[PDB]
Amino acid sequence: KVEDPKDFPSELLSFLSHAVFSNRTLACFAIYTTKEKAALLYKKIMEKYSVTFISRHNSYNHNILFFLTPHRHRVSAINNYAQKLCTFSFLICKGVNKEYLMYSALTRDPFSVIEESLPGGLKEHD
Amino acid sequence: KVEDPKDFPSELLSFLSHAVFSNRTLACFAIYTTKEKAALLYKKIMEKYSVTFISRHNSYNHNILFFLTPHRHRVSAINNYAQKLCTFSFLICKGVNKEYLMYSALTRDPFSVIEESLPGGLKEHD
Amino acid sequence: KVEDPKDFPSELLSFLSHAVFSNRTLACFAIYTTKEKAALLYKKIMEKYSVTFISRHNSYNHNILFFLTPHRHRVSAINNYAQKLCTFSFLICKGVNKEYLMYSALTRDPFSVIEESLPGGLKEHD
Amino acid sequence: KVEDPKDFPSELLSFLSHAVFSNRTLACFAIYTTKEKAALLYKKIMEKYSVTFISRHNSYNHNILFFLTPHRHRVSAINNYAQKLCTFSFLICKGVNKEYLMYSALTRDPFSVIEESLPGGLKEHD
Amino acid sequence: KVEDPKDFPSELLSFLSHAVFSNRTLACFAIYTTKEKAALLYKKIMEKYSVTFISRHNSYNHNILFFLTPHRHRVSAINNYAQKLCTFSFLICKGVNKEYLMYSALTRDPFSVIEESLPGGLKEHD
Amino acid sequence: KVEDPKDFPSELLSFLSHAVFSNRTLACFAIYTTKEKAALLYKKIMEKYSVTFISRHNSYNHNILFFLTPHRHRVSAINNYAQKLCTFSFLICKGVNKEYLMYSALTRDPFSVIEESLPGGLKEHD
Repeated sequence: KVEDPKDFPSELLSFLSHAVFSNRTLACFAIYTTKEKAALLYKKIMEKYSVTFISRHNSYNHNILFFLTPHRHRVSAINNYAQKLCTFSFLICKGVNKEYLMYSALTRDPFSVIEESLPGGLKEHD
Repeated sequence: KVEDPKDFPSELLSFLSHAVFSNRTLACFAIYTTKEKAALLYKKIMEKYSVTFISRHNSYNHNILFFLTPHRHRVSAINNYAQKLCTFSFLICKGVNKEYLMYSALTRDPFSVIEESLPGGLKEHD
Repeated sequence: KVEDPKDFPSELLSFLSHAVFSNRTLACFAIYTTKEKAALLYKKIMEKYSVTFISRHNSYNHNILFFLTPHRHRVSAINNYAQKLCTFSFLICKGVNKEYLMYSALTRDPFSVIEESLPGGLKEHD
Repeated sequence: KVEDPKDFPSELLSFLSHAVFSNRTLACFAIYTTKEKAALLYKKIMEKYSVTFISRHNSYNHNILFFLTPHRHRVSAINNYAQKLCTFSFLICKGVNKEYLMYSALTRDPFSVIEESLPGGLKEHD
Repeated sequence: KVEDPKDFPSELLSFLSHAVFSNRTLACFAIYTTKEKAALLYKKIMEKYSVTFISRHNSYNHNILFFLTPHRHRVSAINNYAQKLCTFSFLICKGVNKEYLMYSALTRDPFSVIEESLPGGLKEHD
Repeated sequence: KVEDPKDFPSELLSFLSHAVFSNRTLACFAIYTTKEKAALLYKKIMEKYSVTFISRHNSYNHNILFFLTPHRHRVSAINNYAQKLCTFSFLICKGVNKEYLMYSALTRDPFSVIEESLPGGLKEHD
């Protein structure tokens, strides 16, 4: 009933690349989508991209997925994969420029960890 | 029952390359075909060419696909791929010289967006 | 039951290179073979050689394939590819020196187009 | 009721790589998890990774799995596989730098072998 | 049960280079080997060396392969390729100095053509 | 259990260059290593260096590889290649100054041929 988000929460924008059409490849990504779709994508992305790390977070009654990949990918490729699997009410997929700061913000108010593939993520490792 | 189109709608022709046999490679393409075939090709092209962006549009009771690719391709290669997958009543595949102007025209009367891989496409990004 | 052709139809010979062992590379080729084998090779050659254009034609109860390639190849390489895929009752593979005149002759009595990857081929484009 | 382990037993730490996010690939791994989950993973990992060798060990009322693989893998890939199959109360997955010393320690107090795919493991072979 | 041949049939020796260790490169070669191995090598050599022409011949209950290549190769390189693919009871690989005379002899008693990539080979072309 | 050899067998030393660090390039080489590693290197070196000739020999419960190359190489380059592929218990790589005498000695007691790329090697050719 509320209009879907058109971007990530304002407080996270500095950490992201907004050049969604770029040919540049990255190894850290974030997805903003619904709670149900993020739960599904957590598992699918983990396997598809053989993630180094993935976490799922509460964000304003929606969810954010955050992940690191062992190989580099274009943001559009990640976006295309999400769309191959599901229809979405909304889906925002962006590269992450500031990996540690993004993950750290996602663990603290107003965000919180739902699940992650390594306890404590980037706060505790590498 | 109406004769199939032999080219893109006249108002879009300026935006396209008409040198369909060229060895030149491009990174933006358009396909004019039936509503049913364009729906199928939307998904197949998205994956095959790992598109930067793809959109599907209403056009005179048919559909136009518009897409950007992260690597360059010959127009004939795109044409060959469409034909590997399906038989068509009609299929017109051309390179796009004016990416932004083509996409913009396809969002406005007499054209309209059916679906796209990023909301607002080239009007909102890059 | 009739002896297989030992060359292309006499009326097409002027358009062809007969130096089948040449190291020279070309970008236009023709194949004379059976109706069944040409139907198969149409699809396989289209993909293998990423053809600029390909057409299949009726010729005296057999078929002729005509194609343009974006890269240059030796005639023997095309011949070897046909033979990797299938056994043939007969197969004649030659380079084409006169691309437009060959295609044009193949569209008119005593020849006719069965299928092609672009409507009207070289009569309508480049 | 006791807090789950947050790492391998202190006496084994020297043998392990702690760079869990590394892109480096290894061919020897260890997993610390519950007795029930290790029993299951023993069989699943054996098949999934076509292990050269696998052993399961008592460790402080939990279990350690130790395995060698014929191909190299990232530690995170092993971690992701465990998590695809099951939910865990705890799961610690690390690469092993000192294969022989790790296996040897796991056979002696305070550790003991429960089962292994070759009797005597690395003490008796290669 | 009969001792394998130690060279090509005596009547063909004049046509061959016997300097098997030479650094000189050639573009015509012959292989003497078993019927089974020659059948296999016919296909593999055709593709590996993108042959201008290849033929397989009956020779004293064995087979001879004869081929022309579009690029030059050392005889030892051809020999090494045969040996990469298969073990042989016997394999003799030599450069051919007299291309036309060798092919011609291989088509006539006591030799005969089994298969070739162009009907009539060097008797009918170039 | 016996200490690995620190050089080639004493009776072969006269045939070899001992200047392993030399910038001089040669076209004949020998490798002393284990039976298992020599079997593997036989195939890999044959292809890597497009050998004119290669042979593998029994030597005091180990193996010697002997090969001629069509291009010249530094001994250290050959040594580096062996080490790129495998770990070795021992590996001695030297240039050969006396090609024919080295090969001849390797065919006679106390040495013997295991396999070679041309029957009789340098005793029968060039």
